[PDB]
Parts: sequence; C-alpha cells; structure tokens
Amino acid sequence: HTKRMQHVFQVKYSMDSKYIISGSDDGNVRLWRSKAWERSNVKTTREKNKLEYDEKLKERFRHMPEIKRISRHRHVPQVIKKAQEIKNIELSSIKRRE
Amino acid sequence: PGAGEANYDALELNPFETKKQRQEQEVRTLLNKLPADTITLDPNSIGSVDK
Amino acid sequence: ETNLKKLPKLETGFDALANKKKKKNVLPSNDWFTLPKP
Amino acid sequence: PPPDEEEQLLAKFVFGDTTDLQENLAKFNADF
Amino acid sequence: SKTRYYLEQCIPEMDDLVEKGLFTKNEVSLIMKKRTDFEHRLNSRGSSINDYIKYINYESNVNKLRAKRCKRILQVKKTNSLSDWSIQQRIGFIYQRGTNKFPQDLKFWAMYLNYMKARGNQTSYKKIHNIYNQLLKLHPTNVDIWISCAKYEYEVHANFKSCRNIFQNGLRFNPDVPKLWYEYVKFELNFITKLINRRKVMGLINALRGDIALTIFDVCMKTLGKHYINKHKGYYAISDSKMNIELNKETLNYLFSESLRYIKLFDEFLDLE
Amino acid sequence: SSLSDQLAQVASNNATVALDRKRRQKLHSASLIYNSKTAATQDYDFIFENASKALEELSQIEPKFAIFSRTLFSESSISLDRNVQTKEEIKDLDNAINAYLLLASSKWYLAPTLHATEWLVRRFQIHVKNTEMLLLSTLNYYQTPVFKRILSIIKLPPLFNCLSNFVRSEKPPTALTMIKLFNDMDFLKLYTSYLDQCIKHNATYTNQLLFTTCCFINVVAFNSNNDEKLNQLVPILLEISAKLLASKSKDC
Amino acid sequence: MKIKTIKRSADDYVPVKSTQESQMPRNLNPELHPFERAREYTKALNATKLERMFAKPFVGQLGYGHRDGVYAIAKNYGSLNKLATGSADGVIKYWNMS
Amino acid sequence: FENREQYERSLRMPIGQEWTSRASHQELIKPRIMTKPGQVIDPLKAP
Amino acid sequence: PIEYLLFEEPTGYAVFKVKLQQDDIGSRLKEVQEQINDFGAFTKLIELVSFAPFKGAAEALENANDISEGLVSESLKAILDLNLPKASSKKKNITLAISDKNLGPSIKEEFPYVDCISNELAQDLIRGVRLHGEKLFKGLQSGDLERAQLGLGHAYSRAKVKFSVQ
Amino acid sequence: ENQNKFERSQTKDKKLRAGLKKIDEQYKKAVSSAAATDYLLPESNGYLEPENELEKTFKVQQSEIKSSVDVSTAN
RNA sequence: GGAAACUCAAAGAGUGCUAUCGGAGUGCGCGAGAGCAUUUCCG
Repeated sequence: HTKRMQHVFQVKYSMDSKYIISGSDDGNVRLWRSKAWERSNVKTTREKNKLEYDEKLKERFRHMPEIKRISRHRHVPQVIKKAQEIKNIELSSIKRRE
Repeated sequence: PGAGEANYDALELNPFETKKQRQEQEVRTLLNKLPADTITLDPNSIGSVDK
Repeated sequence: ETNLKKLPKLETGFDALANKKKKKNVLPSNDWFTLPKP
Repeated sequence: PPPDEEEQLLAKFVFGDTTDLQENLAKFNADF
Repeated sequence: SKTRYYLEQCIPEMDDLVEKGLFTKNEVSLIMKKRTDFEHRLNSRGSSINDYIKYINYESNVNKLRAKRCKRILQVKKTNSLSDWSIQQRIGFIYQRGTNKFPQDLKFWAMYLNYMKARGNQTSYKKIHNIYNQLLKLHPTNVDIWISCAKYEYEVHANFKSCRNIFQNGLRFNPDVPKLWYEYVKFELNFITKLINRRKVMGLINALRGDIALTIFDVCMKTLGKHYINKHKGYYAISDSKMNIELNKETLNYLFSESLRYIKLFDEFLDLE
Repeated sequence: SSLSDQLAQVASNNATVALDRKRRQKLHSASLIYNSKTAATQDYDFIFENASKALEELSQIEPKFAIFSRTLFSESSISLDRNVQTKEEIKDLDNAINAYLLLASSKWYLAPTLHATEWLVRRFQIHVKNTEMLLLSTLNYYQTPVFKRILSIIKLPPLFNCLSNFVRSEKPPTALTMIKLFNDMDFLKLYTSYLDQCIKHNATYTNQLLFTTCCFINVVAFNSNNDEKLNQLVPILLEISAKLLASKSKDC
Repeated sequence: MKIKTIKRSADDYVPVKSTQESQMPRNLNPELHPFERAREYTKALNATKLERMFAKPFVGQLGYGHRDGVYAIAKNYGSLNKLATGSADGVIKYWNMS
Repeated sequence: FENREQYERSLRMPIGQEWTSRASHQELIKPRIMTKPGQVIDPLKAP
Repeated sequence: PIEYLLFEEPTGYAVFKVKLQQDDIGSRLKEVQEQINDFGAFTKLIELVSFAPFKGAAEALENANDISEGLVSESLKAILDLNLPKASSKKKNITLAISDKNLGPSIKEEFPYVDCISNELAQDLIRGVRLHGEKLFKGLQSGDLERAQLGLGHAYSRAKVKFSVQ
Repeated sequence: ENQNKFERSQTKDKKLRAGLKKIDEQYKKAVSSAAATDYLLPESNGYLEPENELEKTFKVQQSEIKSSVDVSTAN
C-alpha cells in the first residue's frame, strides 16, 4: 500500500517472478518486489547460504507465537484496519446467529 | 593421556584465536544470546505443543 | 615400411614444456608536483 | 606377506614417515 | 568455507578404502590430514601452480601405493568398488580447477594433456577434445598448441579431415608465423604419402599430385611476405622510393630464406614428383 | 617467589612454538636472506629446495656434506617438526646442528653457505634455541653483513649481553666491544669449551684462530695492570694454549 | 608400558606462511554442540527481525505515469522488460522497464 | 503435521552447520522453487 | 539471453562467456549498479573464454579502422567463427552482446546464427569489463593496455588526418 | 558404528505419509553423513595401556610419563 | 618536558583476496548427446 496510490485496477507478475507491476487510478504504474526483502544483486555463496538457511528456519518455526506475532503484523492503513475490524465483528455476529 | 578431548570444533571453541576472530565470536554469541527462559530440564522441549 | 618410419613428423615443443628442468639460485636482498622547501 | 621395498619407499613418501630420519640422525650423528 | 566441502566430498573413498582392509585407520587419518593441509594451501588466498603440482604428485603417489597394497594384500588388480576410479576422478578435478584458476602456464596445461592422453583408455577422447578446445580458445596465438594436438589427432587417431580442419583454422588465426605454414606442408605431404602408400598396398595385394602443397606454398609466400612487410613499417606506411625498394629487397631475402628451407625439408621428404 | 619470573621462565622455554598467527609471523619473519615482507610468505619447500641446491654446491666444493644431505636436509625434514618429539631426539638434533655449525663455520664468505644454513635457521629455529653455538661459531666475521644480519635476527643470550646496542643499528659492532665481550671470564670459559670442541673435531682454521689470538692478546692487554684479574685469568688461556698446542696444524 | 599424548604440533593448525587461511578443524558431536533447538530458534527470531528490518518493497515508478489512471496492463511473454499500459483517455504506452 | 508426534519428528533434527555436515547442510537448505536468476520463466509444455 | 559478450581492446579481441545473468528489471537500482563497480561480484558474472591478440601494429591499426567505420575484419571474424557455437534451429540462435548498433548488421550479415544485442545491459556489462580492464584477463597477455592504446591512438589520428610527414 | 553418539531422539493422508517418509529419511541420511565425519577428524586420542599383568596403570608417575611424553606437553 | 616502538594489550579508519557406476555397445534424441539404463565387450 502507499499513500499516493488510489484504487489499484491492474496487477501483473513479471516474467522474472520477482517483480509485481501494479497500476493505480492516480495515473502511475508502480513496481514492487514480491519478496519484500530479497534483494536483486547476485550474491556470494556464503551470503546465499545464510539467506536460504535462515529462511528455511523461519519456514520451519513459523508456528511459534512470538515470531508469528512479529512476522505477521504490518502497518495496514487505518481505513483498511478499521473497516476489516468492523467486517470481522459483523462476521462473528452472523456466525453466532447461524 | 585420555583425559582431554583431542579434536575441538573451531566454530565455537578455538585455542588458536586472533583478535579478529575473538571479536567475531563475541559479536556472534551476543547476537545469539539465548533468552533466560529457555533453560528447562530438557532443552529439546521448546519445539513441542503446549500440553 | 622403413620409408613410413623414416618420414618426418610434426615438431612441437609442448611436451618439452611439460618435462623441462631448471637450476637457478636466488641472490640475496619529492614528487613531480611538490615545491622545494625554503 | 611383508612390505615390499618400493612399496615401503612410497609409504615413507605418502605417510610422511620421519622414523627413518630419526633413526639415521640418532645413529650416525657423531662421526670423524 | 568450501575447503570443508571438498574434504567432505572425498570421504567415501576412504570409507570403502578402510572397509576393505588395505588401509587402516591410523594411516588413513594421516593421509587425510595431509590432504587437508594440501587442500587449504590449494584454496588459500593467492595460491600457486607449484602447490597444484605437488598436490597432484601426492595423489598420484597415493594411487600407486593403493594399487600396490591391492596387489599385495587382496592379490587382485581391480577391486570393482569406489576405491579405484576415485583418485583419478580427484586428479581430474584438480587439473580442471588448476586450469581454471591459472590459465597462462603451458607447463601445467601440458601436464594435464599428457595425463589425460595416458588415461585415454579409461576416459576417451571427448575430454581431450573439450580441454584442448578450451586451451585453443584461451591461447589462439601460440602455434605450438595447434601443432601439438594436430600431431595428436594425426598420430593417435589419424583423422585427416579434422587434422586439415584445425591446421586451416590455426593458419587463419595467425598467418604470420613460418613454422605453422611449414609444418602444415609437412603434414600435407605425410597425408599424400600415406595415400599413395595405400594405393601401392592395393597394387601389392593385386590428379592427386602435390598441388595441395603447391597452393599452400603460394599462399604461404604471398601472406608471409605481406605480414613481414606489416611487421615492419609499424604504423605509418613509409613513403620514400629507395626505402620502399630496399625493404622489398629485404622481404625478398627473408621469403627466399623460407623457400630454401622448404626445398631442404622437402628434399629430405621427396619420394614423389 | 615471583610469578612473573616463573612465567618468563616458561616464556623463554616456549618461545619456539607458534600459538597464533601473529606469533607465527613474528617467529617466521626472522630470516637470514630476505626481509620481512618477502620472508613472511615463504613456504617451507621453497627455501628447502634452494637450500638443497646450496648444499649441493657446498658439497661439490667440500666433501663432508653428503651425510647432511642424507640426514638433516632430507625430503622428510620439511615435515619433521622441532618441538613435537622427545627430549632424547631434541638432544640428538641439537648436537647435529652443533656439528653442522662448527663444520660450516669456515665457509661464511659464500652465498651457498648462507642460503644453505638459512634453511635450518628458518625451520629448526636455531635463531632462538640453539643460539650460542651460532653466535660463537660465526663470531669471527664480526665486520660482515652476514654477522649484522645474524645479530639482528637473533635474541641475545645473557653472556653476549654487551652486543645489545647493535640490534637494529646499521653500524657493525667494533673491535673494542668485541674485547669487552671477551673480557669477562664467564664468557671466556664458554668460548674455550667451544674452541677445544673445535680442536678435537679438527676444524680449526686460519681466520678464527687469528681472531681468537687477537682477542686473547687484547684481553691480556686490558688486564695488563690488574694483578688479581691476571692471576684469575691464567688457567683459562694457559689451559687452552696447552690443548691448542696438542693439535697438529701450524696455524693453531 | 606404552603411553601417548595428543600432539597439537602447531603447523596443521596455525599456518606456515601468512596469507593462507588457517584451519577450522571440525567435530560434529552433539556433545560439543549442546543447545541445538534453542540456538536455531534464536537464529529464526533474528531472521524474522532482520526480515522486518529489510522489508523495503517499493522499487520505483516508471515515467511520469499516464494521464488519468490505468485500466489495462499487458506484460509480454517472450521478453522480460517490456510492458504495455493502456489508460483511460485512449492512451496506450509500451514501456522498457530496464 | 496433524499431531504432536509428527510435529516433534519433523523438528527433531537441526539444520545449521554446527550440527550437520556440509553436504547434508547444503542439501537440507535450498528453496522448493529454485528459479533461474534473470530470464523468462515459460509455461511447461512437455507431453 | 546475453550469454556471449565481445570486447575489443587495443592489444586484442576478447570474447567472454556470460556465466549467470544480470537483473534486467531492476537494472537501475543502486544495489545492482554498484556490482559493476566492485570486482568481487563482476567475476561472478563474466569470465574470460577467449582472447586473441592481433600482434602486428599495422594490423592493429587496420582492425581499429574497420571497427571505427563499423565493419568486420579478419581477426574478429576468425575468433567469432572459432568461439561462437552453431546454435541449431531446434533450440535457438546464439546471442552476442556487442557494443554498437553500427557494428550489429555487419556481423548479422556474415554470421546468420549469431544475433547481436546492445541494450543498456550490454552497455553497462561492456562498461564493467572496460572498468576492470586487466584484472579480468588473468595473465593471458604480454604488455599493458595504456602504452599500446597511446600508440594506436596516435596512429589512428594520423591515419584520419592523413598528415603529411614530409 | 558411531551413530549412537550422533542420534537425536499408519496415517490416513497420503501427502502427509509421503512427507513423514521424507523427513525421517532426511533424518537418517543426515545422521549417517554426520557420523561419517570422524573419519576426517584430525587426530586420535591418547592412552596409557598396561600391555602386561604386572605393569599396572597406576604404578606410573610423572617422572616416567614426562620422560616418554612429548617436549611440548612436558613444557 | 622530547619521545627510541624493537615490551605488549584494547580498539578506529584506509588499502588489497576467492567459487558451487568408467569407456563403448544396445531401445534410444536432430555428421549428433547435454541424458534416460545395463547382462551386451566388459572392467
């Protein structure tokens, strides 16, 4: 998300499978890294070993509660957070009536 | 004759240190400081489900 | 047969580079832009 | 079967056998 | 590290080398610590081809000792296990790594080529073609490369089409040495003499004149003249009448000094028209 | 007593071992030919092979070195370590180095002898632990760059302690400080034991005999007006005048 | 009587020259590597914290954008860095994203 | 992992180089989708 | 698809196999375009696979004149005929990252199975090999580049001016 | 032969059966290829053996063991 | 107060240094293998 994009209407992966091309309604065609932390330079072999090793560690331990509550949260914008919160309480209410 | 381990493992203990690798082991172990709660009777017991 | 074995073949130096030898012994052991100090 | 002569020469090369050097030194060292 | 990776890859040969009783644990740990030090010296920061050479010497001598203890202890030649081809596989890896990390020393290139020509009975001429083609790519100028493995392709496999192909490729690559032209004429005459001897063997059991050698002689003469002139007069075409005429006399002298050498080591060849 | 003293004892007892890379380069950059920046990259086989060439030149000018090319300059001697063996073997290798040094004390005007003995300086650490045989075997060439190099490489044993203001100083030491070194009799007994070991091995030659004679006459000249010191100094010079007269060469 | 004692020997551990790399001798014993699970857990937690530190996804715009918001984006399929964007006031553009 | 026995048997073995060998460590880490670094990924069309 | 690169140098012609590829989409980023500057990552990206030096001085001047007008010559055509593989029509045709669009059609005319390319990827890859210079060539030469290029520059300038040396 | 030192101490879903076979196979392979490292372990341990019956192992003192021990360890 | 740095320690910057079953045959793929795999010569 960004403050300067409104109403994203067309998103496409690139053929490199690392870069998503998003196009807003403001006029811009922004780009994003899919993996928001993997950089794009060719890395040395010990660095690639370190990255794949600790990524495999995160994948193996993703159910632990404190690294789940660190890996999960974002800065979701306040509009989306409040509206998803009221949608969640509506869905819980309709599940109770069901 | 038999009362010493012969073959140390150089990633943790090292009787042939330098200043550079001594400071490197300092910064790595300070980065991998295990938190104080994680010492039970059996330290293989931090991966399970909670009873 | 002795004609074919008295014919000259090609002449390289490659295997001589593979198996030559050596013998040597080793013997023992301001600027343009600065101005003169007054 | 015993160790062959050339086989034990290769053994002195490969294993880094200095027992011949120690025996030769401690045997001969004082002379003339 | 990667030295740990190479050392850990060389463990199953010592595993079956102790599993069959021809090497006990003490001396196999001795050769493994010696190979550990040799391999760290190989993968240091700024190693040397002398280190590659003596590590290769260590592996060839432990292979000779392994064959000797195999013919002494087990009294069989080939143990049909991992223990036989492993040392030659490692020597192939070390020669490939040395030719990657140090490509300007023809002594080491030639030691690799002689080792592979010796082990052609176990690993055939495709590896010879591969490492010789990458040697030709990394050193096109040095004519002894073309001459050496043209001699190989003519005296070990005798494939005349590929022999003439690589002579013509090298002669295109540097048509300003006399030696490559002259030894191409020598190979061409060797081929025509072997063909006429095949015809005489046909007549024994009961067209193709030297025009090949004469055409390549003519192109030798004009091309070596032109490139000797361009070896002189370095950057600027020298423009005065007597100097141009005297350098034409100089290149006539050098060109005829080559042609008389042609006559000499053709009169040694003759057996023909 | 002093724990600092009991630790300096084990420091001088384990100076000939490398326990980190800084002490290894400090114990390896001590070399007789090259300087620090080149000698700190010399693998052992390099200096061994040029020293084997040096020993072969020295052998084909002097016929008593094929025994050393068999024993101590062997191919396995580049992997023989000094302080991993037993003390009987270290004593045997100790008098092997002593035999080599007082054999090749008369050849130090030659680049083959220098490059030959550089190998066991570099490998067998005779620039630290077999120090005094090196010093008072090459003491006679005291006006020489090879002796200035030896004195800059080595650390000084406590007998030679009046040379210590000539380390890292490009003036070679003087005749007067050589006489001040020969003056005190507890150096003089050691030098005479060296001299009669050299006599009984029969390697006495006309340079070090000249140097020993000039040092003894200047020591006697220094104690010319010291009756007590001369009375104490007679049974050293006279006793080895005797066991120098028991030799055969006209020089000695 | 036969005795022996381990020999460090100071040559196969610290180097002979200066420039070559010192040995890292190795013993894979779970005796000498005591805390397996807690140490790889803390490496996973540092992995999650460092992923949040390097969570920088945005890479760029392209051009000054279109006039009035895009409504169609077409990646190509042979080549990688070519991407067409069509936008509202009848304007199609063919970007080289390199 | 549907119960505690399969979950414990999953995480029973560590992967860092302090507890496993070099070749087994470089096998235990690699992504499930090892992609080529800088060129087009085509849809598969094999049979 | 950049897998072979051609560089021209005042001692000889070089041809480099491209081992792995550059990031095409992010090729304006700081963390990519500093990798061209540093050396420890460029030799991860480009290795030397052929270097044929023209040895005649006048033949060097002639190669420089034929490149400077954008035309193939004997040594260039020779090393491309040697190094460039015949990519058979089942797979593809081979690609070659050359430095200029004036040279492009004159190698496409002579070799059909090659396909020249100079986008900004070939531009900054050739820029990287020009920056690192001698340290790529790992000793396959006898003579540095700057004195040779001084002589070649003076000769090319006089051959363009046709300066009367009388 | 050494795997006790390196050891670390029926379903319905088919993909989970295959995943369990993969993870315990990877466990067995990593334990074996970790146990095959002590071939590459740098040196062997030390021992004093009786080698007789009268030569007991505790009628040996510092004088004889320091005599027949290395110089570096004796120092 | 000047500092010999050659006693050693803790640190800070600048510079340079590396890569990721065996030959054929045999059913074989478009002068041709980069592989699928053996009872065929086998080793």
